[PDB]
Amino acid sequence: MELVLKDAQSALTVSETTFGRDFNEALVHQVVVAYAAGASQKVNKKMYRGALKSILSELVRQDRLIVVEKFSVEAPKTKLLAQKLKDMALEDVLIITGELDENLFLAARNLHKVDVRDATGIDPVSLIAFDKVVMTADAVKQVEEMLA
Amino acid sequence: LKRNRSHGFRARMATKNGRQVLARRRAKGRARLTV
Amino acid sequence: METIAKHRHARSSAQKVRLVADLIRGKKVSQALDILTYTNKKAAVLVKKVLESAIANAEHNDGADIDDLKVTKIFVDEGPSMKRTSHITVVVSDR
Amino acid sequence: MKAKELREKSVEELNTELLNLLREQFNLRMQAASGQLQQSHLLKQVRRDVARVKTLLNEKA
Amino acid sequence: AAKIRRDDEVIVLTGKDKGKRGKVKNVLSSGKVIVEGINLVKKHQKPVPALNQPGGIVEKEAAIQVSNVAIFNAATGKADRVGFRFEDGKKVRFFKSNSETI
RNA sequence: GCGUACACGGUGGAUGCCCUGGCAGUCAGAGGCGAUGAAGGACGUGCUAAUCUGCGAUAAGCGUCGGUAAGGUGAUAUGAACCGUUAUAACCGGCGAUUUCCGAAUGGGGAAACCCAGUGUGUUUCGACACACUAUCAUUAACUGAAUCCAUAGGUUAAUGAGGCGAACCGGGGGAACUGAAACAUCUAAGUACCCCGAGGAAAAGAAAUCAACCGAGAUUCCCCCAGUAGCGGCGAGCGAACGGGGAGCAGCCCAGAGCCUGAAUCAGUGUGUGUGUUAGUGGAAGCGUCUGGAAAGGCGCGCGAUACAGGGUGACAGCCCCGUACACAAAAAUGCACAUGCUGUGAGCUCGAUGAGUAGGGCGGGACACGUGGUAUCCUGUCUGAAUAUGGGGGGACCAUCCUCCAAGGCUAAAUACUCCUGACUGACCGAUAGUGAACCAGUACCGUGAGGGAAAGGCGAAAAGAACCCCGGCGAGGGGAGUGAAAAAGAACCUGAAACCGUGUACGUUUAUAUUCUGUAGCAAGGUUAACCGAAUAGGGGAGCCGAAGGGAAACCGAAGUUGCAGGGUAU
Repeated sequence: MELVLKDAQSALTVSETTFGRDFNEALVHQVVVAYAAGASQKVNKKMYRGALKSILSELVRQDRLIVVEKFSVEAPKTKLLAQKLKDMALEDVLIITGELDENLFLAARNLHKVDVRDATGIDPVSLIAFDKVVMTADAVKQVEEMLA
Repeated sequence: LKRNRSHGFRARMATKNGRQVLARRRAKGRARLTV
Repeated sequence: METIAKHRHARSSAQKVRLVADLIRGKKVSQALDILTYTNKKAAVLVKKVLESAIANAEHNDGADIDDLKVTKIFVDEGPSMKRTSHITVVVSDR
Repeated sequence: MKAKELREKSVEELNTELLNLLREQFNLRMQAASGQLQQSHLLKQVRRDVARVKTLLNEKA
Repeated sequence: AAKIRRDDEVIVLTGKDKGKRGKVKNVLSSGKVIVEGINLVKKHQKPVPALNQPGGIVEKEAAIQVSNVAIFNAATGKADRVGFRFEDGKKVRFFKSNSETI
């Protein structure tokens, strides 16, 4: 599908199977059950790819995924992140990116409603916990190459 | 005096059984191991 | 008005004290104590003590006219077992 | 207190400690037996002083 | 170190003594504090013929937690927090809220 | 005389709140202590009637150096009495002194906390007090030393090991009954419990005279598959491999004798300084008003901090009550971990040589070898005989040929690995006093058995004892009533919330986890999937020695198939 970066009026194309695949309730239920059990059960890469693609497509169809060119704070202060989130009127969002930023990670550390984690450490529980997810084009392509 | 001769601490210690029984008794932790 | 006098953990059989009290049930306090003065039962002393305590409390706190005081609610309950103990209760009022 | 007696020669330390342990101990025990010495910190201070003086004379010399 | 010590003026924030000021007399080892004229009790002391019995009911002061009383400063008249700083050769407590000097 | 229902009562604890409690796991050190007296007890030490803890007549402690230092003098659990309050109150830590008796207990005796001693030194007194020594076995060294000159046996002295206990692991030597074939023979139980020795915290072993044989893997040490395949058993129950194939680690050794040039890297011990920990600690963010409510931490309004909304408690649910946390710092002296650094002994590399000789093998007599020589075996004896040595041996299907190994009778090698008696920290789709530990409590206590051994029940006042001052009755007791505190006393020390069973009164009326088999659904992809063990700031992603399907079928002449892996469900086999 095609998504809007909402910061530069640039349209980005993504694989249909990722953001445009049908939502398989059984797969998501199985994945969340396995995650809860592991929090020993067999885990497969294909199952994880299917679940992440399904949840991402569902969120896109629900307008729960919004992407930005870059999300960071000029200084390692939580107030900067808080005011930046307030500007967009975002309170319960999941910040996902590529290489971890020391300033952004420090700012988001105390925020209970906001969690920061690496692209490779993405889990469905984090995606479903927060209402919306803020990612970046680099993170989007990283996820796309991870899922192949 | 028969009690001292029979259950005396030294008399018990004179034998290996006395040492092992008193050791396990202490392990249990009784206030009086023999008397 | 009402007056209360009770004893706890009395070292006596509950049934015996109940039977003794039944003799004075529904009777004037003055008449009850006068009759109990010569009673030879062991519980006679206990009932005398409780009634005198009741009248003393009435005269110290309640109003006068203690002679017309009447026996209203006298009972005994089984107590803790260590010869079962008993709890004696007397509620008396002129009315 | 702690260091005032440290500099003194061993002879006077021995004299004072022996005199204390021979006289003050008897006085305080008899007072306690008879009910005197209402304040008990005298026992504490005298016992500590005798212990401190006796701690010397072994490692110092 | 203790933020509250002798010769310190404090106000009880809650516990039937709101808005009343006083001076701390003693602090218990369990964290309780004693301030004259904030909490008067009616201890029913048992009379004794010796030991110079005060007589009748003694209207003394009970012990209250330090956490339930805040420190007072005369610079602004409102209770404020306190931290600790290092002076030229000693460490002393300094209030918060513009850092009033004790 | 009782019953039909209600209210008050007393032995009474079903129910519910958690706790100064236990239990299961994870990450690290330690993975032993001591004759310089191990572990544990007995008795004492407080202004003390008693307990925990500390200590030992110097007794809830002392000298020194650091941190903190204004409350403390340990608490249970109060009272009396103390010091100082800005560095000699008190608290924590390191370094030192003392440390009664029994206890291996070590001078002797002996009944555990008891008795009796001897030798030498100091005693400013020599009545008497303090200190050191006074046991046994074994070894090394020194001095003496009969038979017997020396040397030995014996004696004296200096030094070293052991006097015991400790949960588990390793090897070796023995080791049972219960045991299933409805008992039982070959066997399983089981080489389990148990007894002994050695000493290591990890141990032993640790680098081929290794296996197939004509191709091949190349140290020891642990792990999933192969694999419950072969094989073993009245082929039944049941037991049970690797050559070989992948992961952790992979380092090999040396001298085995001669020299050359040599004190050339390394090792163990011993100073200096650098960095991080152990060993006391420092700093460290931010809020009010009304309402409600005993009290706010309940919620309403608007604020601040957040590297810190992890957590503790504070009159009910706290970021801004604080203690704390994130984070930044800190050692006078002692201490581990790696460095450059001076020194004492080992001490590099090169060449030339042997390859650990009464040794391999062999004879007459056993051990366990399921089998007493029978279809028959390995280390060897009591003793004798007896190989060339690297040009040779073990040997390999014995063989010719060909091939691996050793270079044959020295041992060293931390690495990857089993476990926690105890120590430090964290967690609990674990329990809540009839549970959890036997014991949440003065519990391995009371108590029982003269010993082994067994073994309980017993908790919740009140947030704050602020404990019902006082007055009265009562016997100057016990008990109760007014008054008062207390939110409540339908919270009162016999004190958490509190239903009945039982007994009385008045009221209206009458008298088994787990290993397989099969079927159900659901989901991925597809002739594919799952990857095992492992790597991996970590259920991400890699990693298929390992499993089955499989453009194949068929008779490799010939023609030309869509299965697996997870989840939840059930029945069956013990």
